Amino acid sequence: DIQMTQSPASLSASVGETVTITCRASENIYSYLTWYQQKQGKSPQLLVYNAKTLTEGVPSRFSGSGSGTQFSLKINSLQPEDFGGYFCQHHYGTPPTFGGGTKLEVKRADAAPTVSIFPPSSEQLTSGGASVVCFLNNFYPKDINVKWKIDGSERQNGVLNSWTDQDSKDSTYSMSSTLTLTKDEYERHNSYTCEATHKTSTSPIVKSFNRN
Amino acid sequence: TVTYTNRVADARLGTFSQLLLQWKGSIYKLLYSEFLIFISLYFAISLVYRLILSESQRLMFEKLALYCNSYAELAPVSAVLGAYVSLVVSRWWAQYESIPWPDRIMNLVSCNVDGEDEYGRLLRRTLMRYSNLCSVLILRSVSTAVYKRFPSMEHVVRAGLMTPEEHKKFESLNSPHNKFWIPCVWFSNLAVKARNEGRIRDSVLLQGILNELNTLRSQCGRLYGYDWISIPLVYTQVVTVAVYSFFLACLIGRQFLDPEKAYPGHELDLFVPVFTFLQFFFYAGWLKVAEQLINPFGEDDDDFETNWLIDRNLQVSLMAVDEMHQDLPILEKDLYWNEPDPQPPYTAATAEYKRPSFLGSTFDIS
Amino acid sequence: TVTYTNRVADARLGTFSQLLLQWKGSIYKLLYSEFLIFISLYFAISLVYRLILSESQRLMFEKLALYCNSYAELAPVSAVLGAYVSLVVSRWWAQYESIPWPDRIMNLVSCNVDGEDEYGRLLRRTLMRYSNLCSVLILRSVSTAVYKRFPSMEHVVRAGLMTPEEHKKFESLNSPHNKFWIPCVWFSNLAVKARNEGRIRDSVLLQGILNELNTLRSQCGRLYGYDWISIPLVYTQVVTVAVYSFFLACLIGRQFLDPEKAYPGHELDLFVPVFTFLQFFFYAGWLKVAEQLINPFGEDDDDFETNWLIDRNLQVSLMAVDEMHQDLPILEKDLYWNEPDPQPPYTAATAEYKRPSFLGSTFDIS
Amino acid sequence: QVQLQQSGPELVRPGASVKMSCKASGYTFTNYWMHWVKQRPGQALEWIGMIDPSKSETTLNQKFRGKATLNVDKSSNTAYMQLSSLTSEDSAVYYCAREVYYFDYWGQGTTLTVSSAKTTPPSVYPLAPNSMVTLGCLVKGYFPEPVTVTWNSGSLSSGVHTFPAVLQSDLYTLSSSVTVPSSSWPSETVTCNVAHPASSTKVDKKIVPRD
Ligand SMILES: [Ca+2]
Ligand SMILES: [Ca+2]
Ligand SMILES: [Ca+2]
Ligand SMILES: [Cl-]
Ligand SMILES: [Cl-]
Ligand SMILES: [Cl-]
Ligand SMILES: [Cl-]
Ligand SMILES: [Cl-]
Ligand SMILES: [Cl-]
Ligand SMILES: [K+]
Ligand SMILES: [K+]
Repeated sequence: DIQMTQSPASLSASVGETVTITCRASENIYSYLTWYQQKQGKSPQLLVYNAKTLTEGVPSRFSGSGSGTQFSLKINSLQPEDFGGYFCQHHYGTPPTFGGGTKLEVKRADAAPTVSIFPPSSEQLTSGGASVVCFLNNFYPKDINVKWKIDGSERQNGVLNSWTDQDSKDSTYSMSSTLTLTKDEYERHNSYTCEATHKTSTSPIVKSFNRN
Repeated sequence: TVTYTNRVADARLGTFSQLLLQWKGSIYKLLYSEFLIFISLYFAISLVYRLILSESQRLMFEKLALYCNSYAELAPVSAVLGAYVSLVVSRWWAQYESIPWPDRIMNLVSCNVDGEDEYGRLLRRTLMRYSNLCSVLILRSVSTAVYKRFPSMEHVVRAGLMTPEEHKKFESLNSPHNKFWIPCVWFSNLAVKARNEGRIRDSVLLQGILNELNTLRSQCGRLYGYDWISIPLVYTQVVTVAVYSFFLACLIGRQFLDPEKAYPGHELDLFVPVFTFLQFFFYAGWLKVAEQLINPFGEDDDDFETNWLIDRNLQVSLMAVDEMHQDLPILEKDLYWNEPDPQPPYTAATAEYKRPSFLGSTFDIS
Repeated sequence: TVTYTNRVADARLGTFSQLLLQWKGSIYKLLYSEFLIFISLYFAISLVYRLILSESQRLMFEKLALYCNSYAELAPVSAVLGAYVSLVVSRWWAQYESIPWPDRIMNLVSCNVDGEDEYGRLLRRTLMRYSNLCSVLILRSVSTAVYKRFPSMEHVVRAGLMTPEEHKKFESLNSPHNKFWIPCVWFSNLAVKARNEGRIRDSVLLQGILNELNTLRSQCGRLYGYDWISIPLVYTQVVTVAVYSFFLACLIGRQFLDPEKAYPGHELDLFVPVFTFLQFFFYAGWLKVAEQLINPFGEDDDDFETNWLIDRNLQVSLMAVDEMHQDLPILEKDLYWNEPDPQPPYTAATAEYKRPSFLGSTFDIS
Repeated sequence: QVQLQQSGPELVRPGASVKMSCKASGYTFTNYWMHWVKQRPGQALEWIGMIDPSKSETTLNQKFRGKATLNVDKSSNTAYMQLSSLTSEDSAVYYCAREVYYFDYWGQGTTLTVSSAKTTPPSVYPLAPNSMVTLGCLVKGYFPEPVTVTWNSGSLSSGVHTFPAVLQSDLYTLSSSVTVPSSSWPSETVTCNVAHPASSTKVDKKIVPRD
């Protein structure tokens, strides 16, 4: 098999900039390389084929180069559309292995998480379960750490997290942590705090609520 | 005509076995009637021996079968058959390559007969038609498939291969021989007249067109020759006598004799002579190869598709000298304009076929 | 395609024996599956006879094996096989020599289409591409190796063998038949247009280029003919029936019968029919020769390397009419300028090959 | 125009088998080789195999030898792929692409999910508590994907974050937040609408302020 090694795993830049993705072949593949653009959820689209030739719709700002084992895609004068997924594929033989991919994200100014903790709903408590939700919306960078403390003691068992894709409007990220307990264990305690650590500040932005 | 070229592209497990299940132009279709007659005569004799003959008559039949069986020898049949069938196959392919194609004249007439006006168009179209007419005339003389489509010279006219004036001129020329050569003369005269009218620049270009015409005439002559000069009748009769002598011997010699009498060679009674019937398909089918190709312009499954050739040539001929006269696509720079050593791509399935250049046996491969 | 030419350059001790150890395009690779099926059917029958059949059934099998064995006769198989394989081998080489090479047109276009300007360059490059296109179009029609690389006319365009305008002009010409002949017409028209623009001096030089084109067209026609006109199916079936009839007989006839019963010819039981298996490789391998070469444009190991030819021709073609147009090395006096009878040197290893001139058989060697 | 229309999403239990389609239109079906690509989140695109529409010659990837099967229907211009002995890892997005020295046209995709969980309706729980107050809905214990969450039947769109569902004991759970000015709430009634086509469930839970 021919191994396709793509780099960087993800590049962050702002509109107007010029980036360069790189695919390297395990062995000589002449000019048999294609570049695809894939936006989350949609099916990939052909950008460059035969290592240099641009396809129909592709705008002049896209250009490919290389041959043998070293190839590179270059997107000069970025645009809002140009943000998303990018991968390569060799076309010399079978199987035509694909590259690892590259996530092209927008770069902006750092931002703090708007923490909002919510207590278990009454409809859920009567159902026999209790779930404490904690949102952390519109921040940057993507990096973040959420910790739960039930009555001061740290809580790690029962927590389920979920992050979002960089927002296409404000270029910020978001995540939501959910601590789930049994209606029995939930009413045996008072305070449910949700501590959040970020690069926007040294002190964790904590938001809690008390059963009192 | 019965093209299986794509089936036998690779030498796989059942490349040839698969072909035993095909009927069109097959050994079964050509041997059907003959095989049945053989089958019948055999089992008829077999029942007469088993159920009719007396103990004393059976002893004579057994002695007669031993006599006949000693003369069913293929080695002389293989000799004469192989040679005869080789001769037939030789003429078979020679006759195919003698079917004239317009393409070489077509290329010259299309580019060297000047004029983008109705006359230049009529001139080029009429020149090609004189070629196609020289062919259609000879094809309907040698091919029964074509003749049954153009049984009379009126069919040729009504089909649009000859104009009624041409037919009038045709009749006006009094000759007792086949006039297939007439259009070939008209062409040379019309090509010269075209040159005198300034539609053909030089004589170099005119002679070049006249040469390709003469070549087409030689093609028609070859077709006439193979149709006229049959393979000598005596040779054909010899090979059928030899083949039939063998099957005559087998009819009696290959009978299953009494197992009890313990004749050397006849220890087992199978009632059905499997291998003798397999020998019949072999030799009767081998004779059918010659039987079918001795006249490749007939109506056999594997006989040439002469009527389709006529249609294709008509369409392509006129199209190349009319719609394509001095009509080219837009000249562009090729995709490899600045690439001295192009590396055309390969599909996923064909990349194994991108090989390094073969330099010669003497060079060290390093 | 599987070239061993350098190995068999000299007739030494193991010139041919060495080739028995090669797998690529070998008899083993082509016979593998068939041989295993034969092996199996044989030893399967062998065990049924040794372990299953009763004393009475064994006597019938022995009588059946003597019957089958008397019909495993190679002489008729050798006759039809030899003839058939000879026909296949004949067509095989004819098809190779029918692969068009640009070199002859390449030489004329490179030197006789004037102009060291971009148009002269575009003119020469476009002329060659019309030739290579005439070829690629026919090759992808007859070669499965090529077709799988150019399955659609879009592949031809994207590969740089045809421009999108040419493809537009291609589609514009309405014809139900294979258009491989189109580029060949464009060429003649473009060659004439080039002559009218003053890029080709005489008509003598123009007709010379048109002739080499027509030759290339005749090459493409030969390829079409061999692809269209398969060897008659009945003939192919005959030789497979004959071969299989033999191996059917061997399957039972060549069984090792009871040594105790002392049948004449069956005094020794070796369990494995060494010579019968060696006969299988002989005849089944001999049939595989025809099986592989009956379509030399397939994907067999020994089938022609048509895709490499396309690549080589593309590179060399354009290079000779572009970078090499009126481009020569510096004329120098040759090393033998003042030497009327040059004596070119020999390496140490090749001095034995410096021979005196052969004057004729009649002259006394003194 | 070239268009590759694949079958809908599928849901099967481990060990079973599935057969998805891909209907091509706008080009000569038999003149282009059809490929199949597997797309799993976090991993690179895997090439499953290809098929020659003309002769139905298949060429699979050694890694998918016993898992995938290819065939076509020249009459209907559709290609098929069959996956056997399905496991949890055979869950992914499957594409069909056309080859012309490159993959220039892909299908929308067929999402395959393998689990032993039956269709379950979603339980919509409201989430209620300085200039802009943040609210939300909690959709827990449903299956299978997906669910449509809108605020006020779609009218309230801006300022909403519907987080990707997660798997919690063979059942999906997701959150959805919305931020509106404190002046508009509880002044303006706000209610989230959860649509679960898999069970034809349409629940609307108005988030009433805490009592
Ligand atoms: Ca005939
Ligand atoms: Ca030698
Ligand atoms: Ca072959
Ligand atoms: Cl004999
Ligand atoms: Cl003549
Ligand atoms: Cl018999
Ligand atoms: Cl013999
Ligand atoms: Cl020709
Ligand atoms: Cl033996
Ligand atoms: K076979
Ligand atoms: K030897």
